[PDB]
Amino acid sequence: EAPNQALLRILKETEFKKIKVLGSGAFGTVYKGLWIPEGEKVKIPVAIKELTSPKANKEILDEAYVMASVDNPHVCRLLGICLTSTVQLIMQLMPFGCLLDYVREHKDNIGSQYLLNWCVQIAKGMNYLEDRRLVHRDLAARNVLVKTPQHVKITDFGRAKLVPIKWMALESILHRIYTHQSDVWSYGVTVWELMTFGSKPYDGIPASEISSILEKGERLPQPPICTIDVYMIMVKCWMIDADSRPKFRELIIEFSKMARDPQRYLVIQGDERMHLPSPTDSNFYRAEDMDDVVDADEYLI
Ligand SMILES: */C=C\C(=O)Nc1cccc(Nc2nc(Nc3cnn(CC)c3)nc3ccc(Cl)cc23)c1
Repeated sequence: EAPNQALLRILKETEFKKIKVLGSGAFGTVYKGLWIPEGEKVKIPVAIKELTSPKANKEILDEAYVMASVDNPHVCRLLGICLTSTVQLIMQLMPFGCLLDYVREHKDNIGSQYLLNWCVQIAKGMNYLEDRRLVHRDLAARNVLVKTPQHVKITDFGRAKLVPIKWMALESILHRIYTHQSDVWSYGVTVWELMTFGSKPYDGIPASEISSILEKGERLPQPPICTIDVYMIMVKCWMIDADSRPKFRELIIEFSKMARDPQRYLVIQGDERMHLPSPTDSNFYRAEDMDDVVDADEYLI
């Protein structure tokens, strides 16, 4: 294979400042904060994921390795780690949080243009991961984050290589096999998640019954807003024969074609008269000294 020449950047604890907590969990915690490279005259918005027990520091470093190895517009890119008593991952702050919560809170303002554009953007992200011979193994709406409403990025790699049952292929649930095509399956579930505005797939059914249900030939329903054209693509992702499933490059193509005429393929009431925040808005840039702020996407080496 060719050699992984990614640079891992070690940052000083004084070079950035946490500002608030965004969430707490098993790992530890995630802070909204600000990274000022010393002597650079830039302030960069970041998220800071911090942890201590050795056999779990190995896991955080592993995620960091993965995330330093990727560079694509639709993959959240890591900026550096900071070595203190607890390891801390510094990555580009994604201001609107996870897409799953985003569609839940904003159902009434999400148009078909936004939906299909998301579907394209993720198909691109995953196609890039496939180029980089990477398998995600945990692709879901909870693991896509929202930079702007018009820009989402894949962001959890705590399971990537070279258990979330209701998102996984059949070969994966039964034989622990994972390939790019089982990632396609989870892409299909994800799409379902979006088109149902954050619904829970197989709500109620305990994850132990999932394997046998799928075995019989049952799948998720057709979201009300879906034409058959979109639902058919979801369904092709849920074939048993993994080679019968579409390849991410084709998913990109099909959702592109659909996102040219969005209202021919998703029927939403009040569509086209809907507004979400845009970088061409007022106050769109606040979350008090934004003098010299630069989005990470534009600070390079
Ligand atoms: C989808 C599930 C979810 O909400 N996860 C969650 C909650 C809180 C914090 C994070 N991590 C995270 N957050 C941001 N920015 C953010 C904006 N609004 N919120 C609260 C909804 C969080 N940006 C990130 C960039 C990269 C990484 Cl790896 C994580 C985050 C996730």
